[PDB]
Amino acid sequence: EYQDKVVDVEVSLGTQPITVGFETPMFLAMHGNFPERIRFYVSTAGMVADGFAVGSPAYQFATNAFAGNFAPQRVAIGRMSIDSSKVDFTGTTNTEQVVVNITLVKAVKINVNTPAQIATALADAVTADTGKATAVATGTYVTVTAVSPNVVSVGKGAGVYKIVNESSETVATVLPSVIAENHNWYFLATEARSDADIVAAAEFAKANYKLHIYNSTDVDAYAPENSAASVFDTLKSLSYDSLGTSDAGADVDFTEGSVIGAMAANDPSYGDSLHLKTMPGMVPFAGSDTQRSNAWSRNANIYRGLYGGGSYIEGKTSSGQYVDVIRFSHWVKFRMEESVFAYMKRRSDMGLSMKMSDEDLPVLKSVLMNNPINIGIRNGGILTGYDTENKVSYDPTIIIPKRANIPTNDLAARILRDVKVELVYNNSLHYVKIRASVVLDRPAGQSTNAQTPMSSSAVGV
Amino acid sequence: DPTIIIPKRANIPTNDLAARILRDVKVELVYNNSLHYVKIRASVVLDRPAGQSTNAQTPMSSSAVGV
Amino acid sequence: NQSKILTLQAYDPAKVLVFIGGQRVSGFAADTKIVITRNNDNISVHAGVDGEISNALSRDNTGVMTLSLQNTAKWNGYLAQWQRQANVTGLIYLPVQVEGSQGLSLNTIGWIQKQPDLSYGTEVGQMDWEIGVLDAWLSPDQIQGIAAGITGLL
Amino acid sequence: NQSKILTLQAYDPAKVLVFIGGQRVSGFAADTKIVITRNNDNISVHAGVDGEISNALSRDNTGVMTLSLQNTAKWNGYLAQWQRQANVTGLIYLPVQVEGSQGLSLNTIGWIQKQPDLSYGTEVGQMDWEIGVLDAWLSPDQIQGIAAGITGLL
Amino acid sequence: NQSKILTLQAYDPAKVLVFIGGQRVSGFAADTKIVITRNNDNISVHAGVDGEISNALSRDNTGVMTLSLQNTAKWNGYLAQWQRQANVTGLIYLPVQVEGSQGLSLNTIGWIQKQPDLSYGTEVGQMDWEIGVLDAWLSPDQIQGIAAGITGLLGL
Amino acid sequence: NQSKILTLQAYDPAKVLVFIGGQRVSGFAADTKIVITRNNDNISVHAGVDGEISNALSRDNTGVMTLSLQNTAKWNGYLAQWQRQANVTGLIYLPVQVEGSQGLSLNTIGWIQKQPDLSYGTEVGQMDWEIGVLDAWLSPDQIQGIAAGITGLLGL
Repeated sequence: EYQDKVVDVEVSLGTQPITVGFETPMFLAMHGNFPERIRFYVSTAGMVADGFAVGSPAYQFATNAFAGNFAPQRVAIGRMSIDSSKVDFTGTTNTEQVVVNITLVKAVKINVNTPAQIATALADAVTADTGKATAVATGTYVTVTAVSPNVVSVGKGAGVYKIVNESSETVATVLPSVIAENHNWYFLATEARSDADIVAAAEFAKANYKLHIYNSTDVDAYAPENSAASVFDTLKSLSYDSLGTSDAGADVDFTEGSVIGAMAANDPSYGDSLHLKTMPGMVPFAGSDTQRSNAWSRNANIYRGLYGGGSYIEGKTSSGQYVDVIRFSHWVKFRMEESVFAYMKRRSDMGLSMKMSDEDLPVLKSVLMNNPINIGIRNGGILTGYDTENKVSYDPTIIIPKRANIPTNDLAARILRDVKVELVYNNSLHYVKIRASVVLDRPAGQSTNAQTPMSSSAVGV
Repeated sequence: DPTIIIPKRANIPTNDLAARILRDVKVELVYNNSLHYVKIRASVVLDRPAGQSTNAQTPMSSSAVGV
Repeated sequence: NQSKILTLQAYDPAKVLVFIGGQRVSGFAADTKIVITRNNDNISVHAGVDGEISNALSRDNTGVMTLSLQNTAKWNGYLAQWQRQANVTGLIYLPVQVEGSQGLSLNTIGWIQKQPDLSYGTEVGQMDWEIGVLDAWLSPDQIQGIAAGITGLL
Repeated sequence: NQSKILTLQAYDPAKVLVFIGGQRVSGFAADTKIVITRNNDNISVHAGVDGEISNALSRDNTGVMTLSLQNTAKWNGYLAQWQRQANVTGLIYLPVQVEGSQGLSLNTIGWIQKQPDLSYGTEVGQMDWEIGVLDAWLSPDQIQGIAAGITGLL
Repeated sequence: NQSKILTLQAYDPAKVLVFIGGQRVSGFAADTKIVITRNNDNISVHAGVDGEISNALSRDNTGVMTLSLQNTAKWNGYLAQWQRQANVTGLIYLPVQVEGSQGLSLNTIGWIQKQPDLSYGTEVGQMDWEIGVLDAWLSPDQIQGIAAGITGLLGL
Repeated sequence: NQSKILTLQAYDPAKVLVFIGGQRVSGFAADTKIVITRNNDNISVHAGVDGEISNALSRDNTGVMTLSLQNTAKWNGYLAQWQRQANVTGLIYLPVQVEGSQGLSLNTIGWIQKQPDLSYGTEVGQMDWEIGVLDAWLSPDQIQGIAAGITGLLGL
C-alpha cells in the first residue's frame, strides 16, 4: 500500500465507538431477503441495507435488543418463506398512517371515519402507485403479496394497526434446518405466535439445551384461575421450561428483544436474577391488582411500574423454577464440557494422550476445580462454608473412580463413567417484610434484670 | 533469546579434521523494527451524550456455547 | 470463606515507566523508586461550638514527586544541564507522565524544585531529585470499571 | 528484559580528588568523605486560591561542603594556620575544586566557615571541617553526551 | 441536640465569581480572595439626661473591597490602564458584581480607590487593590426560604 | 475549572533592572529589592446629607521607592557623593527607571529623600534608601494584549 500522509486522522461527530463475550439470540422471522436460513447482523442499519423495511418484525426485534443495558453486539435472524402479508385495522385511529413499504423503498400515505374506509383507501394508493405488487382490501384489512420473485417488505409507523405475516412452513419442520447451518446461538424467539407453533418450539429448545422466550397479548393470561384457555396453562401442564411474560405490544413491537437485551451479557456465574431489572421499551402492566394475582399463579410474568420507573417482577419459568437457576444449570453444563475437552486436546496434540490409570485420572480434580468451580466462588454464585443447623459443610466435592472399579466392558469402549460433583447455589433476595412501631409518650420503665439470659428451662425430664 | 549451537568432535567428518576447518555453527537473532506510519481515529461529541450502560460485572471473555 | 488473589498479574517494578520531557528515565536506586505526595488537605472542616459543621474544597493541587537515582546515571547530568539552561533562559516547565503497572497513574506538567545533596563514601550513594507537579491527582485509567455512579446513597 | 550494568568502570573513592588552594588533600576519615548540599530551594512556588500558580527562580547559590578528616592529619594544622592568618590579615577566599570519579563535579571559590569539635577518647576520632562555597551547582563535565536540546516537549 | 450539617454542598472558592466592568477576574493569590467591609456603623446611639435612648439610622452606605492578586496577572495592567484613562478623561464609575457561593452576594457600582504597592523580592509578591463601592448591603439572593422567615420575626 | 499556569516563564529577580542616572544598580540585599508605594489615595469620598456620594480625583502623584543595599556596595558612596553635591549646588533631580519582569514597570524622575542609618554589628548590615519619585503610576508596557482589554470594559 501507499500512504500519502505520515499521520492520518479520522474525525467524526456524535459519539465515540462502543467488544465482550455474549450469547447471541436468534429470531425466526418470515421474509425472502436472502436464500440463506441464518445470518448475523451487528446493527439495525445493516438490516435495512439488506432490504428490510423499517418497522418490520425483524427490524423491531433488533432495535430493542441493542437498546438494553446488557445488550449483545450481534443478533441472528432466521428465515421462513412468506406466502402473503396483512395489515389489520380492527381498531380506531384518527391520524395519518405512514405505512412504510419497500420493493427490491417508498412510504405509502393514508388519511383519515371508519376502519373500512381507511383500509379501502390504502389499497387504492398501493395500486397505480409499481404494477408488480398485489394489494386488495377485504372488509377491515388489506392483503399485500408479491406477484413475482421480487422482495417486498411492509413496515410500520404513525398509525394504529399491526402487521401479520403468514407462511406455509411450520415451525416444527423449519428448526431442524436452521440449526444445520449454524449452532452459535442460545436464545430462541419466534415470530409465528400461534398456540401450536409456540409449543413446537418449546419442545425443540428443551431437547437442544436452548432457552425459549415469548411474549403474548392473550387476555386469558390474567383471567380467573379456573379458565385454562391460555397458552401459559398448556405449558405449565407439560412441565416445559420457557420464560413467558404478558405484554400488550407483544404483536406490535415484539418486545422479546427488550427481555433478551437484559440477559445477553449477564454471565450466570454471579447468580443475579431478572427481579427488578429495567426493560427499556415495554409498558407497565395495568390490570388492577387481582389480575396481577391471577397472572402470578399462571407463571406469566408482568412488567410493572413502581415509583416512576418500570420493574420486571420475578422470572419464574413455566414449570415454576426461577430463571436464574435454569441459566445456572446450563452454565454449569457448558463450562464443564469445554474445560475437560480442552484439557484432553492439549494432551492429545502433544502425543501424550491421556490414559486410564490411577496415576492420571486424579488430575481431573485440578481441572474441574480450576475453570468452572473457582470462577463461581469468586463471583459469589457458589456458596461455601458451614451450616449451623443441618451441621453440614457446603464445600464442593469431586469423586473419581479407580481403574480396579471400572467394568471390563468400559475399558474396551474407552469411556469413563460415574464422575460425581456437588455444588450449592446462592439465592438472591426478592421480598422483605418490616414491623415498625411508634411510641407516643413516656414508655414505662423496663425490667431491671441484669443477668445473662438462661437459654433453656431447667425442667425437661 | 538468541541461540548458539556448536557441534562435537565426534560429529565432524574425518575429511574436515584433515583440512582443519569447522563448519555448521548456527546462530539465531530477532530484529527490532522502527515505526514509520501511524493512524488515529478521533471523535467529537456535540451535546450531552446518552447515559452509558450500568453493567458492573467483569466482562466474560468467551461465549459459553461453542459445541 | 477462602482467601482471594486480588490481581491476576504480579506487580512488576520495571513496568512503572517514568517519562520526563518525552524520554524514559533509567538508573533508579534501591528501596523506593517514586514517591508522590500532595501539599494540603483535600477538604477542610470548620467545626462549630453548637455542632453545625461546614466544609470547603481545596483549589490547590501542588505536589512534590521524589525521584531517587544512582550517582553513576547520566540523568543526573541531564538534570543539571537542564537546570542551568532553565536558569539562564527562563523556560522551566516540561511535561511529566508516570504509568503504573497495576496502580494509579499521573500526567501533568512538572519542574525541578530542589537539587539533592551529593555524598561520596565507601559505597555508591543515592541522590533524590525533588520534582514538583502542577496537579497531583492520581488517575485510575488503567483499571476497568464504572461503579462510581452505582455507589453513593447521598 | 535483562539487567544492564550502568558504567563500565567501577566507582573508586581514591579517584575523587579534592583540591583546596592548589594542593591535594589527604587523610580522610571513614564512612563518608565529601558531603555537598545547597542552602535554599531552586524554585519557589506561590499557590493561589483559585488555582493559578507562579514560580520564581532563586538567585542564591550558597552551599556548605563538609570535609571529614582524622585527628592525625597535617591538614588540620594547615586549616588552623590558614584560619589564624585569614583572621589577622583579612583575605579569606581560596579556590576549591572537586573532581568526581563517575559523577558530578564542582569548581568555585570557598572559605572556612565553622571549625569542628576536637574529641579525645579510646579510639581515633573524627573532625568535620565545614567549608562554604559561593556557588553549589554541580557540573556534568566528565560525562559525554548532549541530549538536553533533544529532551523537552515544552 | 446532636450535630448537624449546615448545608448539602461544600463551599468552593472557585465558584465565587467576581465581575468588574463585565469580565470575570482571574489571578487571585494567597488565602484571601476578596474582603468586603463598610465604613460607618448602621446606627449611632446617644445617651439622654434621664435614661432615654435615641437611635439614628445612617444614610451613608459606601464601603471598600480589597482584591488580592499576584503581580503576574494581566488584570493588574487592565486596572492600571483604566486608572490612567479615568485620570485623563473623567469617567471613573464601572459596575461591580460578586456572586458568592452559599453566602451573601453583592451588586453595585464601584471605582478604583488606591493603587497598591509593588514589592519585588525573592518570592512572588502580592498586590491588594482597594475598590470602593457605592452600596455595600449584602443580598441573600440565592439562599432560599428567606421571604417566609422575614415575616416570621416579631417586634414592637 | 482546573488549575492553570499564570505565565510561561518564571519570574526572575535578577531580570529586574534598576537604573538611576543612567547606570544599573547592583548590591541588593536580604529578600526585598525595591518597594514602590504612593503617598495619597487616588480618590477621596464624601458623604452627603441625603445619600449622595461625591468623588474627587487626586492631583498629587508623588511616591516613595525604598532601595535595600548592603553596606559593602559602592553605590552607597555614589549616593553619598551625589547628596553632598546636590546640597552644595542645587541640582537634585535625576532620572529613575525600573524594568520589571512579568510585572508593572516605572519610568519617571526621582530624587534622594532620606539617608538611611548605619549599624555596625556582628553580621553584615542593611541600608535602605528612600528615593522619592515625581510620578508613581505603574505602566503595563511589556505585558501584551492590554489595549484590546481596555476597550472591553463596560461602564456608565
